[PDB]
Amino acid sequence: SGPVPSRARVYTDVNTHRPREYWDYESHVVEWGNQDDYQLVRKLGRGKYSEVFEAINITNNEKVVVKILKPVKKKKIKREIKILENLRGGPNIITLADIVKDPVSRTPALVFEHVNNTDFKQLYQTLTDYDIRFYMYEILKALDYCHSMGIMHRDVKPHNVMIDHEHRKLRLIDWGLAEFYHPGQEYNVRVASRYFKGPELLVDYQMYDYSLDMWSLGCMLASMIFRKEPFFHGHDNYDQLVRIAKVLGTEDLYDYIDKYNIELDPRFNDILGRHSRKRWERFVHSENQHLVSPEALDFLDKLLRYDHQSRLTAREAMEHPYFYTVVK
Ligand SMILES: NCCCCn1cc(CCn2nc3c(Br)c(Br)c(Br)c(Br)c3n2)nn1
Repeated sequence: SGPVPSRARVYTDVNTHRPREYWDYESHVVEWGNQDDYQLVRKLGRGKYSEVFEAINITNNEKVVVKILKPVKKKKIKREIKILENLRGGPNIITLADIVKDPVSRTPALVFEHVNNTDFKQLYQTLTDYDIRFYMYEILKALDYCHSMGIMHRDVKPHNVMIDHEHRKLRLIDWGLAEFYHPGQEYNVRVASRYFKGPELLVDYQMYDYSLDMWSLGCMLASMIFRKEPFFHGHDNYDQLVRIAKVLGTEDLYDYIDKYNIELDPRFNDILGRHSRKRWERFVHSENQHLVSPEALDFLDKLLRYDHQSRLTAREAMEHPYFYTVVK
């Protein structure tokens, strides 16, 4: 037979009318800067692809963040670089300050604007209902920009969202898994963190689009307004889909895979079972009710849907009554 193809309902042909130089990152030419301008202060942490350091730009005494990449495909590095430069200056998008050669690692090092960030561990215990709506709207501005620029993040999660709660500044970071959207193109389903993987990734559907980020955003919103991080807490990719099925039901899951003619992994036969769709009021209790509103539930409901085409776009989401309270 063969799976039914899909198209993004918005920003479908953005890259089709861009010059090749815009999306052809394999032929991109990296403009190298001087590594001597930066002095490593302290090690912020290590990722699976890089090491992150706090540093100082000794040419202007400004504080910066250095991302020393570990040896990976050259094509992947130029992808992150080209994407960062294309999205440079956009709303709440992290600013790529410079690109330098690290003398030790012998790999590129990405220099970013510094953000006085508080970890989301202590932060999500201090956010009011207003704070949640505000930061959700700030993220949407970032997602809508990169989606309009024809770019697909594929790793939206609290860790990739820097927040300076003092000056109320937000920055969407880590565009190493980001990609250009081309209509009809199959992508790698092995993206994003497990808890934020969309159903399309879990059922191995490759022709996805910008709406993947909207599911991830929905997972974040659900964890924040219900005080349950993460909302969908599976121990693996297979159990992850089951956790989702226990809330959204299995009947809408089959409709989803029948529509796109997707065959489910046969190992789901002994673990999925049958589940009704639950109402969102179920997860509301006296400890989080102050963060919950009818508008919140309706907005969340329109984000968390099996069908990636029936999800709210970033632009649509910004029009939702949930953000009427937000000061603009
Ligand atoms: N392969 C994953 C890369 C990140 C690993 N990592 C970093 C940290 C410390 C927290 N942190 N990371 C920041 C990054 Br990346 C930027 Br850009 C900026 Br600006 C700030 Br502020 C960051 N803070 N733990 N694991």
